[PDB]
Amino acid sequence: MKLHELKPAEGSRQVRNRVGRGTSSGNGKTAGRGQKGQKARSGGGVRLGFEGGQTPLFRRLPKRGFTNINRKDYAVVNLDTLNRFEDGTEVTPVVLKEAGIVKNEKAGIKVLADGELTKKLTVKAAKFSKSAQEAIEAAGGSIEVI
Amino acid sequence: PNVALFKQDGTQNGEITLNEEIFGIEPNESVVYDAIIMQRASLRQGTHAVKNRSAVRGGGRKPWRQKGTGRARQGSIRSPQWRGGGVVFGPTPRSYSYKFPKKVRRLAMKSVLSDKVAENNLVAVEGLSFDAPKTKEFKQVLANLSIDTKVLVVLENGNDFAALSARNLPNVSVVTSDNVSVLDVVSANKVLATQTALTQIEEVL
Amino acid sequence: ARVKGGTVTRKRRKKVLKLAKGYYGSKHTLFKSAKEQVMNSYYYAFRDRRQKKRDFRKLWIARINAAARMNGLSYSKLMHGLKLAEIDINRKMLADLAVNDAAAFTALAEQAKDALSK
Amino acid sequence: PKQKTHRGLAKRVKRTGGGGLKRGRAFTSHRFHGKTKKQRRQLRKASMVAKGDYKRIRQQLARM
RNA sequence: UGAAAUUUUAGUACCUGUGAAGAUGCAGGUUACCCGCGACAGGACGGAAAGACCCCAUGGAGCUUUACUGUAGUUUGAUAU
RNA sequence: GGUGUAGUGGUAGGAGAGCGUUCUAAGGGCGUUGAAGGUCGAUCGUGAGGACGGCUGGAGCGCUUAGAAGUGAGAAUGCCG
RNA sequence: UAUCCGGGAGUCAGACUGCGAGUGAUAAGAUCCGUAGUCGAAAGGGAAACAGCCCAGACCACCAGCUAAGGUCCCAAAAUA
RNA sequence: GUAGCGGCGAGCGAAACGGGAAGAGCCCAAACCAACAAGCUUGUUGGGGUUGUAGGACUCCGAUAUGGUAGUCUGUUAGUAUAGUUGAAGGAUUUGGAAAAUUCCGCUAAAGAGGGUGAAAGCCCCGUAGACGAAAUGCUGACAACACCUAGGAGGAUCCUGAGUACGGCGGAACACGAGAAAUUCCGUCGGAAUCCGCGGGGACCAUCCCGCAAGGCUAAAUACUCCCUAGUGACCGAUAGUGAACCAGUACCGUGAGGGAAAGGUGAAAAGCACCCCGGAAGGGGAGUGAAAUAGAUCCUGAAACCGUGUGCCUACAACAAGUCAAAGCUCGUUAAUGAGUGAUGGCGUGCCUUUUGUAGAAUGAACCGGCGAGUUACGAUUGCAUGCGAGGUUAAGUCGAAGAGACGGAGCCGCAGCGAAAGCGAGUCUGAAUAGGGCGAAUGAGUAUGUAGUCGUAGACCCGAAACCAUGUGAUCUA
Ligand SMILES: [K+]
Ligand SMILES: [K+]
Ligand SMILES: [K+]
Ligand SMILES: [K+]
Ligand SMILES: [K+]
Ligand SMILES: [K+]
Ligand SMILES: [K+]
Ligand SMILES: [K+]
Ligand SMILES: [K+]
Ligand SMILES: [K+]
Ligand SMILES: [K+]
Ligand SMILES: [K+]
Ligand SMILES: [K+]
Ligand SMILES: [K+]
Ligand SMILES: [K+]
Ligand SMILES: [K+]
Ligand SMILES: [K+]
Ligand SMILES: [K+]
Ligand SMILES: [K+]
Ligand SMILES: [K+]
Ligand SMILES: [K+]
Ligand SMILES: [K+]
Ligand SMILES: [K+]
Ligand SMILES: [K+]
Ligand SMILES: [K+]
Ligand SMILES: [K+]
Ligand SMILES: [K+]
Ligand SMILES: [K+]
Ligand SMILES: [K+]
Ligand SMILES: [K+]
Ligand SMILES: [Mg+2]
Ligand SMILES: [Mg+2]
Ligand SMILES: [Mg+2]
Ligand SMILES: [Mg+2]
Ligand SMILES: [Mg+2]
Ligand SMILES: [Mg+2]
Ligand SMILES: [Mg+2]
Ligand SMILES: [Mg+2]
Ligand SMILES: [Mg+2]
Ligand SMILES: [Mg+2]
Ligand SMILES: [Mg+2]
Ligand SMILES: [Mg+2]
Ligand SMILES: [Mg+2]
Ligand SMILES: [Mg+2]
Ligand SMILES: [Mg+2]
Ligand SMILES: [Mg+2]
Ligand SMILES: [Mg+2]
Ligand SMILES: [Mg+2]
Ligand SMILES: [Mg+2]
Ligand SMILES: [Mg+2]
Ligand SMILES: [Mg+2]
Ligand SMILES: [Mg+2]
Ligand SMILES: [Mg+2]
Ligand SMILES: [Mg+2]
Ligand SMILES: [Mg+2]
Ligand SMILES: [Mg+2]
Ligand SMILES: [Mg+2]
Ligand SMILES: [Mg+2]
Ligand SMILES: [Mg+2]
Ligand SMILES: [Mg+2]
Ligand SMILES: [Mg+2]
Ligand SMILES: [Mg+2]
Ligand SMILES: [Mg+2]
Ligand SMILES: [Mg+2]
Ligand SMILES: [Mg+2]
Ligand SMILES: [Mg+2]
Ligand SMILES: [Mg+2]
Ligand SMILES: [Mg+2]
Ligand SMILES: [Mg+2]
Ligand SMILES: [Mg+2]
Ligand SMILES: [Mg+2]
Ligand SMILES: [Mg+2]
Ligand SMILES: [Mg+2]
Ligand SMILES: [Mg+2]
Ligand SMILES: [Mg+2]
Ligand SMILES: [Mg+2]
Ligand SMILES: [Mg+2]
Ligand SMILES: [Mg+2]
Ligand SMILES: [Mg+2]
Ligand SMILES: [Mg+2]
Repeated sequence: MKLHELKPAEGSRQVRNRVGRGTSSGNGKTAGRGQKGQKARSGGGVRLGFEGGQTPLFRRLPKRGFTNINRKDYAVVNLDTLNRFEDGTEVTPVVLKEAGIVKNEKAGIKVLADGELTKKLTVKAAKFSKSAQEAIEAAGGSIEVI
Repeated sequence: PNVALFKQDGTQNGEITLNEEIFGIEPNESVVYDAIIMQRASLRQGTHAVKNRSAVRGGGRKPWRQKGTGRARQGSIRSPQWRGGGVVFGPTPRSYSYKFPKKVRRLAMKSVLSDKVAENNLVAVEGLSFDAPKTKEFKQVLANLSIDTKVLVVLENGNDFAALSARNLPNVSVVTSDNVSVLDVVSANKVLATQTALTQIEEVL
Repeated sequence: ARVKGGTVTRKRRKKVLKLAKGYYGSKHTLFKSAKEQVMNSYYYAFRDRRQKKRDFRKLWIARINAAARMNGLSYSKLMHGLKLAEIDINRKMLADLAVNDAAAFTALAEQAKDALSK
Repeated sequence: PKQKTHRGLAKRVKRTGGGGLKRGRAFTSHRFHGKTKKQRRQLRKASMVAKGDYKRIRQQLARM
């Protein structure tokens, strides 16, 4: 390109709308705020979720549940993703991380049976769904609980 | 692609091949535009400020009582409507620099270089050597190569004499092969690069 | 990037004042009064470009009425007769004939009277 | 600064797979003698935040 | 010798009527040559003061008490010296 | 680009597209043979607005594309003169 | 045209007119609803003047024509039909 | 913005792990030994020792080295700060008062940054690139010297290892944690341990296990800030702006005092600042001069509008006027040459602008006029649209190098690709349920992500102006009691 012939991509940049700059612009005088009231004031408006004094929805509804301190979440992997490897490959958490399939393993890799497996693989993971284990074994592979 | 190689004296050697990944792609106009805008913004210093009513000197007391005087009610002699009062909003020191995805940055650089090559504004010289820095000699070199417009001279690292002899010419902008920017390439109408510099560029990208 | 007032303000206000040339005193001297008057001038001008057509049709009708009476006919009877006689000469031209070409106007009136008789 | 989460709502609702909000039911605390067994049975079941209420509160849960 | 309040621009009539319901300015009619000077104060809902009366604001302040919640002081006990 | 049909009052307000101001970059220009600015003119565009001449003035300023905003005043018993 | 999904609102003082009711005294330019219109946010013609009534919805130009409500002796266009 | 805290409201809000900047570790008390003085211990000095895979004393051995410093107004040396030296290259022609401008030829460049010079200068000047320079006084870095730290192994019989301390009750406070189930830390009051088979912590508490060793001290760097000094920068201001202050500004002025707090820049290239003459008492003018220009004459560049005045082309003394608009004779004049311009007898129509209202010509509000200034902004987040890059992937943050740039590295981390459940947990399902039933939420039925931009929102004063008031320092009994 040439510095004297620059052209942005169509629709990439827009013009800021400036309020209170004459009537014909459509945002003169009141600047789109309307006429009087609380919302027409500088810094006006009520806090989010406020309802003018009616009991807000969150106040109406009850608190529920708790968070388990020892909660364990697993990075999930499916047979479709496993199909990305070749027969006889040794699928490992390190292998998945290097492949970028599982950037964060959380508490460990758990393999699920969402897709259809088609390669014989020796999969090592923290946990396997029973269906996932059946699919891996039925495809001629094996599963080891790391 | 292939670009004619010239010797410093001006005579042409055999052509040399440039990596198609770098000098052979279809340039991306919008990406180039984004890079130019972003770099120009990053050049901004943005040291500018104004004094709001709280920063202006004095202005604590109420100028006169709320009611009775028949005058408009005022709260401080430094209110924005007052002559010498504070400034409503206005500039504040800030930075205008942002960053693009690395892939977009790389694509923009390749696009400008490929654009130069396609337009045949890329002149590759086998080498630029000067026993001592002499602007007259480098100007003669440009004449031999038949370059008379804005030219970006890209030199391999360490070619201090070449860089010195070239820098003072108004139409010449000197950069090292390691430190080249989309803005530099686009500003220059032609790009004069030595073969070592081109090799280093291809290595970098 | 400070943008001081500049000269756009003076340019705009001078345009208004030039529009107001000829007004009475302050109405041509002062911008606020001038602008107020120029706005009313616009309102009146737009209204009068419509009233102008009404006024001239009214003037033509009055003149045609006078001429028709001199020819022994009321305006209403004359126009009814002309419509019956298929004459489409409009009121502007009819008034022109009445004032200038009384002979031609009399011919038109005679045709109208003939049509009415039939 | 970082926008804050409304802690009361965080305790009371759950984000669902489809982006909606799962909520408990009101009138499930006491005074059950005043409610028919059908009412208790059908209030035992969770529900979803209505469209109007969700549009009012979504920004308070952006990063729940 | 030389101010001031006020002041949207004013070539600034009367009656009846109309109108945000009390018109110099609108309608109909009537009266009235142009410019002043000295006087009067009926009108310009005249000037002056973002009405103090009245109501409102989830306003302020001072005061009161067997309003609420506190607390300085006074007093009683335990404990240490 | 043409034809046809239909449509084009508007406050709060939503959408769209533009005018003009200062500055930055690049390109291309103009200036003691007179820039900006001021004033006058019967000029041009659908609008904001744009030129062109005369006079005044005496040194800086347009235009194209893109960019950033202390970017547009007639009212605040606004402030200053 | 309706739905649905999403971005952005403003509105929560209404007025009168006709019709159907309440309250009132079968008073109010009263009050409160239902219903339609208009004003609000609508210029133009008529009703003397006259937001809400009658006719009728201004993108512009014309010194062209035909009509609506309402009118045709003069003010004042049109029948002393 | 998670775990949490919270009239479980408004809101407040971590830490550890991970990635980086920077890195450095050391001394006593005690036991024990020697000396000394008193009055066998008990105090001064010295030695000795410094810890958790327990260390030390003490007893045996063997070593009298090896390394080091966060020391020194100790010298030597180098650099550097505080003055400076040097530093290339142009003449003509045109216009002009004047050349840097125009035109023709040149020349320099490790210097084409910048400023000045009679207008705009690479080559006229100051400079810049580059080279060089310090008597004296600082500062830094080295080198030396001095100074000061620096021992290995084996045994435990005994001895030491911080007391009104830790800890507890009560009352407060700090920990994001508001007494709460409440750890941990700290203050006041009272009570009050153990001591290596010992003691503390791992969020009440106990047990087990693990980790550590309080009640003694010191310790550079990474970090925060800039009254000042030097050199620079700016899509920062350009005289109502920018500091309140471009100028004799915290001045004038105001106040008893604390305190409040202005206005005010521009002749010309050069004063060449108008010799002399005339009117006038002067002021001020008219000539005459200086100057390119004096309508640049010091109230001095430009010189707007309000406001005031002189001259006059047209009109006006029977007229009821929101001042105009439409129609228009007459008169005057001749343009951006346009079916022109000024004025205007007379005729038609016609109650300003704004705000606020159901409704305002309104006898409701605001504006005396003119000029200037004067109101939705930025930062960080959220969300949607549009755009671009990549795409079941997308992407870096801090930080290092770099011109205050781009860029490179940096994959920690974040979003997405799996959901369901309060949770254990299961998983294209899951929850409820006795249920292979039904139903809820999901999948079948796939697009995300980084950035730009715009709309809106949240935290911030959040579009601008405006209270009566509240609180915390101060100044006031020169009036008055
Ligand atoms: K709005
Ligand atoms: K709930
Ligand atoms: K309940
Ligand atoms: K009124
Ligand atoms: K009077
Ligand atoms: K009081
Ligand atoms: K001009
Ligand atoms: K602004
Ligand atoms: K004003
Ligand atoms: K909608
Ligand atoms: K009704
Ligand atoms: K956070
Ligand atoms: K609350
Ligand atoms: K020692
Ligand atoms: K120069
Ligand atoms: K020295
Ligand atoms: K606690
Ligand atoms: K611990
Ligand atoms: K530990
Ligand atoms: K001058
Ligand atoms: K005159
Ligand atoms: K008239
Ligand atoms: K009043
Ligand atoms: K976006
Ligand atoms: K089921
Ligand atoms: K199911
Ligand atoms: K995308
Ligand atoms: K603000
Ligand atoms: K805002
Ligand atoms: K006294
Ligand atoms: Mg923008
Ligand atoms: Mg609007
Ligand atoms: Mg306005
Ligand atoms: Mg308002
Ligand atoms: Mg209201
Ligand atoms: Mg509102
Ligand atoms: Mg209530
Ligand atoms: Mg203040
Ligand atoms: Mg006043
Ligand atoms: Mg200021
Ligand atoms: Mg202005
Ligand atoms: Mg008509
Ligand atoms: Mg229960
Ligand atoms: Mg019931
Ligand atoms: Mg009436
Ligand atoms: Mg009356
Ligand atoms: Mg009138
Ligand atoms: Mg009046
Ligand atoms: Mg009064
Ligand atoms: Mg009041
Ligand atoms: Mg229409
Ligand atoms: Mg300018
Ligand atoms: Mg502004
Ligand atoms: Mg009523
Ligand atoms: Mg309204
Ligand atoms: Mg109407
Ligand atoms: Mg109205
Ligand atoms: Mg007809
Ligand atoms: Mg008639
Ligand atoms: Mg008759
Ligand atoms: Mg251990
Ligand atoms: Mg020199
Ligand atoms: Mg030259
Ligand atoms: Mg606390
Ligand atoms: Mg403890
Ligand atoms: Mg205690
Ligand atoms: Mg524990
Ligand atoms: Mg430190
Ligand atoms: Mg000035
Ligand atoms: Mg100032
Ligand atoms: Mg000042
Ligand atoms: Mg002059
Ligand atoms: Mg002057
Ligand atoms: Mg008469
Ligand atoms: Mg007369
Ligand atoms: Mg009212
Ligand atoms: Mg007033
Ligand atoms: Mg003003
Ligand atoms: Mg005192
Ligand atoms: Mg005294």
